[PDB]
Amino acid sequence: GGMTEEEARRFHGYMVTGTLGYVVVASVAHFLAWSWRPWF
Amino acid sequence: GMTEEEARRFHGYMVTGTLGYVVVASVAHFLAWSWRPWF
Amino acid sequence: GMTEEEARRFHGYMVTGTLGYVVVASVAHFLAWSWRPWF
Amino acid sequence: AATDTVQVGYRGTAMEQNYDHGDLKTKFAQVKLPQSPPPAGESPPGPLPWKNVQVLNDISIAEFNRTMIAMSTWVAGTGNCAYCHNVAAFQDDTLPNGKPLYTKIVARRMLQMTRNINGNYSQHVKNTGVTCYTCHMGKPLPNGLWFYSSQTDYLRHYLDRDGARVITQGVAPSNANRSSTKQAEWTYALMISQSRSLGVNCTYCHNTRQFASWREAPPARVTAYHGILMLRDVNQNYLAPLQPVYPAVRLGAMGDAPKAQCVTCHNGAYKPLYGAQMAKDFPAMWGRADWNGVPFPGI
Amino acid sequence: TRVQVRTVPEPGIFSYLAGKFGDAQIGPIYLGWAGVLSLIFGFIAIEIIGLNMWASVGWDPVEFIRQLPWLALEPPPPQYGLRVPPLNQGGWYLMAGFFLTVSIILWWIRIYRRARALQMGSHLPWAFASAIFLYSTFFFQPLLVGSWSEMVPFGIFPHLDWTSAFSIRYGNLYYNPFHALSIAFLYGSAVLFAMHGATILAVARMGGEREIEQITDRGTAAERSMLFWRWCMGFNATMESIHRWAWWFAVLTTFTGGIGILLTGTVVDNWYLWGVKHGLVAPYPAQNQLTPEQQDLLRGRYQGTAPDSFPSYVV
Amino acid sequence: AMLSFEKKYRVRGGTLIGGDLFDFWFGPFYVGFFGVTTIFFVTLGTLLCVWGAAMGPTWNLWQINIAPPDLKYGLGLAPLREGGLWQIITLCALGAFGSWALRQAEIARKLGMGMHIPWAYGGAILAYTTLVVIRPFLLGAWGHGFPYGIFSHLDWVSNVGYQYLHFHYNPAHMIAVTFFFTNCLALAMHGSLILSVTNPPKGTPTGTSEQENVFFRDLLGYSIGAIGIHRLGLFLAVGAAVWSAICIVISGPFWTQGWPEWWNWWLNLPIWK
Amino acid sequence: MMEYIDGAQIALYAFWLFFFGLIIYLRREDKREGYPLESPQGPRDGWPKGAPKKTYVHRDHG
Amino acid sequence: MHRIWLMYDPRRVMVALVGFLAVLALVIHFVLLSSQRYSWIENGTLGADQAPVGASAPAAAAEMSPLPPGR
Amino acid sequence: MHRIWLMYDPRRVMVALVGFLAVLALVIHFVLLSSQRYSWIENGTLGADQAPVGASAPAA
Amino acid sequence: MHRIWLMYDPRRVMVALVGFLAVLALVIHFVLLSSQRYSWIENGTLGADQAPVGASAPAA
Amino acid sequence: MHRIWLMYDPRRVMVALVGFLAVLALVIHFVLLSSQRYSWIENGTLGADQAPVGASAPAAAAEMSPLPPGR
Amino acid sequence: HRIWLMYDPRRVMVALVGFLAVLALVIHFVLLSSQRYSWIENGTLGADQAPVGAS
Ligand SMILES: CCCCCCCCCCCCCC(=O)OC[C@H](COP(=O)(O)OCC(O)COP(=O)(O)OC[C@@H](COC(=O)CCCCCCCCCCCCC)OC(=O)CCCCCCCCCCCCC)OC(=O)CCCCCCCCCCCCC
Ligand code: BCL
Ligand code: BCL
Ligand SMILES: CC[C@H]1c2cc3[nH]c4c(c3C)C(=O)[C@H](C(=O)OC)c4c3nc(cc4[nH]c(cc(n2)[C@@H]1C)c(C(C)=O)c4C)[C@@H](C)[C@@H]3CCC(=O)OC/C=C(\C)CCC[C@H](C)CCC[C@H](C)CCCC(C)C
Ligand SMILES: CC[C@H]1c2cc3[nH]c4c(c3C)C(=O)[C@H](C(=O)OC)c4c3nc(cc4[nH]c(cc(n2)[C@@H]1C)c(C(C)=O)c4C)[C@@H](C)[C@@H]3CCC(=O)OC/C=C(\C)CCC[C@H](C)CCC[C@H](C)CCCC(C)C
Ligand SMILES: *[C@H]1O[C@H](CO)[C@@H](O[C@@H]2O[C@@H](C)[C@H](O)[C@@H](O)[C@H]2O)[C@H](O)[C@@H]1O[C@H]1O[C@H](C(=O)O)[C@@H](O[C@H]2O[C@H](CO)[C@@H](O)[C@H](O)[C@H]2NC(C)=O)[C@H](OC(C)=O)[C@H]1OC(C)=O
Ligand SMILES: *[C@H]1O[C@H](CO)[C@@H](O[C@@H]2O[C@@H](C)[C@H](O)[C@@H](O)[C@H]2O)[C@H](O)[C@@H]1O[C@H]1O[C@H](C(=O)O)[C@@H](O[C@H]2O[C@H](CO)[C@@H](O)[C@H](O)[C@H]2NC(C)=O)[C@H](OC(C)=O)[C@H]1OC(C)=O
Ligand SMILES: COC(C)(C)C/C=C/C(C)=C/C=C/C(C=O)=C/C=C/C(C)=C/C=C/C=C(C)/C=C/C=C(\C)CC/C=C(C)/C=C/C=C(\C)C(=O)O
Ligand SMILES: COC(C)(C)C/C=C/C(C)=C/C=C/C(C=O)=C/C=C/C(C)=C/C=C/C=C(C)/C=C/C=C(\C)CC/C=C(C)/C=C/C=C(\C)C(=O)O
Ligand SMILES: COC(C)(C)C/C=C/C(C)=C/C=C/C(C)=C/C=C/C(C)=C/C=C\C=C(C)\C=C\C=C(C)\C=C\C=C(C)\C=C\CC(C)(C)OC
Ligand SMILES: CCCCCCCCCCCCO[C@@H]1O[C@H](CO)[C@@H](O[C@H]2O[C@H](CO)[C@@H](O)[C@H](O)[C@H]2O)[C@H](O)[C@H]1O
Ligand SMILES: [Fe+3]
Repeated sequence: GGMTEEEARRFHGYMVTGTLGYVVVASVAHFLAWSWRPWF
Repeated sequence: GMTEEEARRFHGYMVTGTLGYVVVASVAHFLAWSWRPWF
Repeated sequence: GMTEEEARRFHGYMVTGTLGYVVVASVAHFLAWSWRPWF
Repeated sequence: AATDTVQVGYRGTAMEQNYDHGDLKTKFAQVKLPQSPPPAGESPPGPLPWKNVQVLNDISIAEFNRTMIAMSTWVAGTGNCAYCHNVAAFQDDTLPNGKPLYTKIVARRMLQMTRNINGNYSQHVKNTGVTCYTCHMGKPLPNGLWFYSSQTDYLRHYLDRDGARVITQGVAPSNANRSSTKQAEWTYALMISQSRSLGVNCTYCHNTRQFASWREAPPARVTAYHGILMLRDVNQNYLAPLQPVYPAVRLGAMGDAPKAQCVTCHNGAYKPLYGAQMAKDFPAMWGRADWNGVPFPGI
Repeated sequence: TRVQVRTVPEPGIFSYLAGKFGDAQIGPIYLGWAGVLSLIFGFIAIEIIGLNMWASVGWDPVEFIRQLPWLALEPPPPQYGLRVPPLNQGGWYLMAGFFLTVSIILWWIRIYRRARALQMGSHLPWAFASAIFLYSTFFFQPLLVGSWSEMVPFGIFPHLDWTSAFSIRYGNLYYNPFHALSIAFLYGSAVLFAMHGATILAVARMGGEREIEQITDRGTAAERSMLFWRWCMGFNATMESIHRWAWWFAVLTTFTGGIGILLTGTVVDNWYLWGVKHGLVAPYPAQNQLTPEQQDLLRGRYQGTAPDSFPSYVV
Repeated sequence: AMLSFEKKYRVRGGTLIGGDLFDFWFGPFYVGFFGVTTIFFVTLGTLLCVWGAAMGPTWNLWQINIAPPDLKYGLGLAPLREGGLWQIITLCALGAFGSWALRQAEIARKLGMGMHIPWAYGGAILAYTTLVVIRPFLLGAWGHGFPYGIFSHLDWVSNVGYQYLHFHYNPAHMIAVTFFFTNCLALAMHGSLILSVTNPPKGTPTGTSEQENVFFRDLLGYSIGAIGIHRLGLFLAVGAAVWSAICIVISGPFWTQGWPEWWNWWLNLPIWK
Repeated sequence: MMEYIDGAQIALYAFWLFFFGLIIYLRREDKREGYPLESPQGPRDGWPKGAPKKTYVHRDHG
Repeated sequence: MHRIWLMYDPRRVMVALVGFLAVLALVIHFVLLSSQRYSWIENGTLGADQAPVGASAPAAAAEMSPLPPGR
Repeated sequence: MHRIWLMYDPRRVMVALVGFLAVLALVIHFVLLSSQRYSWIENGTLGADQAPVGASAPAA
Repeated sequence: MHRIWLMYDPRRVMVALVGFLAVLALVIHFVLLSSQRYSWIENGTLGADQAPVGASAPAA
Repeated sequence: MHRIWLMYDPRRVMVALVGFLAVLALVIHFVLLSSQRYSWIENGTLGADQAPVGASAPAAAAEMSPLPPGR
Repeated sequence: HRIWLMYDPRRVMVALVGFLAVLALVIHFVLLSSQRYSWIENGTLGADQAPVGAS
């Protein structure tokens, strides 16, 4: 079969939100790493 | 198989993603150049 | 199979794309020669 | 990207040395171009003025001065008499602070060592000989320095150990040879080190159908064996007893003095400096009455 | 190709039959009591080896992977002879060797029982017994020379270090005639399987790969196989007997090998000198000649013990 | 003489060069044009080997040694007593081995067989050609070939190995050895299975394809099938010779250090450098 | 005692006698099909003389 | 942009993505752990000014003749 | 978020997760055990002010 | 130019594109990390004048 | 000249062409990177007069040899 | 010429192009390996400065 477009919108909304939430905690991880020992 | 309507819509995203990638890479290179130029 | 209708249009894209690429490469060599000539 | 090959044994035995041509040209150029040029000699008369000269008693004053210029070039940089001396008083063996000029103390021992190498180990160094440059390369530290580590370190073949043989000189097993296969592994590890130290392979010194054979081996194997006896003398009598002389930054973790090995002279080449012949130009270092028939210019 | 059949109920009367061929259970991969014990004993052998290797890099899991092919579980020191050694100095080695040996023998029993249950000839366990024979000479030859130090270290590059040093210690294993024979059968095994594999694929169009039918009811595929080799080299096997040539060439590889190892260090200590005695060694012109003083000067010492002190040279 | 079923198969045709002119048998042997060239090269090469033995120090079979020339001769033909004789024999060997493969192709064509056997034998010719042609040419002297002598070529193998200090560390050699050892196991396994179904214990029915399939699956955990085991044996045996050819051609032309220090790349992977 | 004779030489000739015995055995097995040979001068067995043709019995399903 | 999930199976892309991110995260940690500046398990308690730094260009003649370490 | 378990069979997910966590935890413990500072089986009693520290900058 | 996506399937190409870019990016980072000039994990805090430079020609 | 595409399948030519150009580009870059004069990552900042040049000839002392004596 | 009736141009074109590519690469790598024409390292030398083999 396949993915129906209203399911694809629901899935995309989660997938984009999850991706950005991961990037946000990785941003804080780099904020902490930089203030402990900057690499430039 | 794909329609031209879909090919139109695909190519728009494809080219826009190429541009966004080229933009980020250009900022990345200018940061790297400013930090430690290679010529 | 390939038609004459496809072939003449395709030859336009190939020749233009080839010449465009060779022009970009010509500028890359202009830059490289200016930085460190090899003769 | 071509390979140079040198045949060192009979047809079809594959006793051959292989060299990458580009790599070897590179290593060779990086010796020739830095190879230090020697100042020319002289022959003045008269009695010697020195206050605290103990090894170089036997050469003219001009030869002595020329030697000191060479030593600084070979160990310290071309003008760097301050590396060994209180420049206000060359005869001093101490700083103005009273603290000993340890580099001058070492260099005096290194002169005796070099004369001992060139004089007593001519079976190894023949008429090429060694000078300070052979080990030092213009720098205070030679390559290949080694210190006490574990009991089974094979570099102690060059200090206190003797005996590497493991092969039986007969068909049947006997009580004469009870060597372990582990001992053959230890000799094999030792022999890889020697091969690497000269940039050669096993066939330079052996026909590997019988590693024990001398008749089937190139004559270089006999020279190599005298190199082992020479290093034992150099390490036991000259380098190892300098333990109280150096600052603790020069010493090993056990507090032992740095010791030499084949690579210290050879630096990965089949002869040191690809066989450059410098010792013939510096009679201060010969330890011989004549160098290749050229007589020693005594006083 | 690319018209595969797929069988939903059980072939043997994709999928597989659960059932019996008389005493033999079909379905699961057969272990039985001997197979289960073999896996238990063999697992403990593998664990002892790996834990010793990992301990030798100080438990560092990065170095354990990075250095893995250089890591060894190493046999005892030579002066113990056949006595029990300290646990850290070969005691774990002998323990892993014991469990590995039991595990191998239990696997042989597992294979032997399965062949009999399937009502098959005993050819496979006797072929495996030839391999086990060679393996066991890496125990019996160290036993016959009187020291467990002569055993093979467990480790990828370390067991190859041993293989070279064994040939060095015993004066070049190329001149061991049973090593030479073992190589002839090893190469012959590659010659035969190349020839036979190519032969059967060359007649597979005619049903030649159905070898049991071709043995019981000779087809044109068998006849063409026989005529090819008869016309090529003047003699031929049969569809059955080519498998006997195959069987013996494989088996003789490890059998002649094992005899060569057992003879080494027990009967002959220098195979090159045995080669000279028996006329194997081709002459070359002398590369050097010693004077009588050099013959005394250039004899060395046999290798001794390592120095157990750090001398000072205070002078 | 002929096998009791043979006469039926002895037709004309399937030759490559000679047409009907050489399309005949001599006892069991098929001749053909490459039979003629085979015997020519075999006879010439063998008699030159016997001449090399005659001018050498002994007739002892093990000790005969026809050596290649000194490396100083490069890619020229040396004086015959100085190793030029080895070079002529090498040309005869190549002529014989090539003729043998082409003769096999004529025999397979006449019987309606696939060309698998000629191509499999090509794997052995490749390894020989690598040792005496390709690697010596890349090193720039025919003197890098191995000597023709039953033990003197083992002295060559010994010394070539130690030219790289510890040849066991050659990565292509490790693969080639693994193919040789796996081949011998596979040959023992396949040989045993066919014999044990066709020769069951006394008083037992002859076995079946299903029984060898069941047992093989217990041995390896998968069923290979009747064609699959012959594909595997051909792959292992020929792959061994191909990896052998690779392992020697990289030693010298491409790598010149000890083989142990080749592994320095693995120790320096950036995840753990 | 015996100088030239040694155990490795004894073992090797024991193997040779076994091995030639095995080649003879295998060549007998090789002749269970296609023999005796036809020839213009009559039938021929070569050497060694072949083992006889071999009859196989199959598992009864009746 | 959501139509990408019509083009690819949304079930399988997730497995591919998590597998990629896990491997990349491990690779970066092990690259750092093997470095000297960021061998944090041994030297993480060092302040940033006293953490290791890689070698630098001599910024000079690279020629000035040496002097011995004081005895 | 529970609809995610409709898209992935938890029989598969938990086996993969438990396998990942066990391997990761073992790797981390052994990385610590082989370090100087955290070789706790030999040195766990030392107390933090006298546990090892990796060498500060060579420029010191 | 969107007619090119009637020839080539987006499904095939976008996988091949992501694969090629990921491999190329990774190759370049490891090439730089292995260099002296750009071994940025050890030396990233050095100023541009302090960073290594390869040997010039002596010309003498 | 467009009739060349009646002979050769355009869809396949593009894959062959890009593959050739990608290989050639990588080969030339790695050749240059391996050279002394164009090892641009390490030495790209050198001026054109300071970049390495191959020798007009190599040199030696008469008693030195790069290769051991043989036969 | 009628030669294109004997040999398929669709084959000869590919065989020719492949031959020229192999020959061209061989000559470049031969020259690049020489002393006199190792142009990547020594291309900026003048003709009177470039290497010459022994007389
Ligand atoms: C024997 C009593 C003692 C015993 C103890 C010691 C020896 C033990 C082994 C005994 C084996 C049997 C010997 C024998 O008589 O065979 C007759 C038979 C011929 O076929 P046939 O079916 O039996 O007979 C038919 C024929 O009689 C009538 O038909 P036709 O009239 O058309 O035939 C023409 C005849 C003429 O007969 C001959 O010429 C006999 C030639 C025998 C040569 C043996 C040479 C051995 C020494 C070589 C030293 C080397 C010289 C360079 O038949 C032929 O045309 C001959 C076809 C066979 C061609 C054989 C080619 C060489 C085989 C390999 C040689 C050894 C390689 C190492 O020929 C063969 O089958 C020979 C090949 C079989 C053995 C191959 C074994 C290979 C082992 C390799 C592994 C070695 C590991 C170390
Ligand atoms: C379905 C709900 C919407 C949403 C609705 C809102 C609303 C409504 C507001 C914000 C606001 C904020 N959001 Mg938002 N936000 C969402 C997703 C995100 C994501 C992400 C990774 O997807 C991030 C990084 C953020 C981050 C942020 C901050 C930049 C900002 C300040 C508050 C804060 O610190 O929140 C910290 C929280 C997080 C970083 C993660 C969790 C986000 C939660 C689910 C958002 C709802 C709670 C809201 C903040 C509660 C207070 C406001 C209420 C109206 C009383 N949001 C989702 C998609 N967000 C506020 C703002 O702009 O203030 C000026 C605001 O009023
Ligand atoms: C410098 C090195 C030496 C040398 C030293 C040795 C030594 C030493 C030996 C050999 C041996 C062999 N050598 Mg030699 N060899 C050299 C040169 C060569 C050359 C060559 C082209 O130069 C070749 C082709 C060979 C070929 C061979 C084989 C014919 C023979 C091994 C047969 C076999 O099947 O072993 C492989 C098969 C086995 C080892 C049997 C294994 C069976 C067991 C039951 C398997 C158990 C698996 C277990 C359950 C798995 C889990 C294990 C755990 C992970 C630990 N050698 C040179 C001269 N060679 C052997 C021999 O027979 O010598 C006479 C031997 O011992
Ligand atoms: C004729 C000579 C050749 C030969 C033949 C040969 N080898 C053979 C055979 C034959 C005919 C077999 O029948 C036999 C076999 O089984 O083949 C598949 C075997 C065999 N040859 C082997 C290896 C081998 N053969 C080699 C060589 C040779 N084999 C020769 C070339 C070599 C080399 C070249 O070095 C090797 C390494 C094995 C694959 C196999 C014998 C297997 C065996 O004895 O296994 C014993 C058991 C173990 C090692 C333990 C495994 C432990 C598990 C990994 C642990 C997993 C956990 C476990 C589940 C826990 C327990 C829980 C319980 C409740 C279950
Ligand atoms: C490729 C995988 C393996 C392989 C396969 C293989 N070999 C094959 C075949 C196949 C598939 C054949 O069809 C073919 C054949 O007919 O077999 C009966 C053959 C064959 N494999 C042979 C041998 C052989 N194969 C070997 C190896 C291998 N063969 C590989 C490992 C070896 C090794 C490793 O040593 C040997 C000795 C022959 C029995 C046969 C090829 C017969 C042939 O070519 O006959 C014509 C030539 C002669 C009868 C004699 C020529 C004499 C020369 C003119 C003079 C001597 C020169 C020689 C270089 C001297 C060497 C002296 C040595 C002491 C060094
Ligand atoms: C280092 O010390 C040695 C002696 O230890 C000095 O060597 C002189 O010249 C030698 C040929 C001679 O054999 C030796 O006796 C001595 O005369 C060398 O010149 C260096 O001298 C300086 O350090 C001397 C030292 O020994 O510490 C110092 O000597 C004085 O001070 C110490 C105490 O610190 C005392 O023990 C000495 O008795 C005393 N000697 C003298 C002669 O004053 C030197 O001081 C002076 C003025 O000579 C130091 O010399 C200088 C220029 O600083
Ligand atoms: C430390 O001691 C060990 C053990 O004696 C020495 O190792 C010996 O020599 C090695 C070359 C060899 O591989 C090894 O098997 C072993 O035989 C090692 O070299 C160090 O030697 C010095 O210390 C020795 C020692 O045992 O203390 C000492 O030996 C002499 O003195 C002891 C008594 O203290 C006496 O038992 C020894 O018989 C005696 N041996 C000799 C030959 O005089 C060494 O003294 C001498 C002169 O050899 C020490 O050597 C040095 C240069 O300090
Ligand atoms: C060490 O020095 C060495 C390395 C050796 C020196 C050498 C270097 C060399 C040789 C370099 C070569 C470089 C190169 C050569 O090609 C480089 C080429 C790079 C390229 C091409 C980059 C292109 C990037 C494009 C991207 C990222 C596209 C993203 C698209 C997006 C985000 C759209 C997503 C949404 C979609 C699709 C929705 C569709 C709609 C649908 C379905 C609908 O609506 O239905
Ligand atoms: C180390 O140094 C050594 C190596 C030793 C030194 C030596 C080196 C040597 C010997 C080098 C030789 C080099 C060489 C020799 O010829 C190199 C030749 C290079 C060539 C030929 C390059 C050609 C490039 C062509 C390009 C990029 C074309 C692009 C076309 C495009 C973009 C169009 C796409 C449009 C489409 C698809 C739509 C179609 C229509 C549609 C769909 C429609 O109509 O519907
Ligand atoms: C936590 O789990 C971990 C991660 C540790 C599991 C991973 C383990 C790993 C990674 C293991 C790796 C193993 C490797 C790489 C092994 C390599 C082995 C090789 C290459 C071995 C090669 C040859 C070994 C031989 C021939 C050994 C022979 C030993 C023999 C024959 C010993 C026999 C001993 C006997 C019969 C008896 C001993 C006891 C006596 C009777 C003497 O009583 C004391
Ligand atoms: C450990 C984490 C710590 C750091 C903080 C992480 C913050 C993560 C932000 C999560 C925010 C969730 O906020 C929002 O949730 C709703 C459902 O509730 C999702 O909504 C999704 O499903 C609904 C149906 O239920 C669809 O109509 C919608 O189109 C779709 O996007 C959104 O995609 C997400 O944006
Ligand atoms: Fe078969």
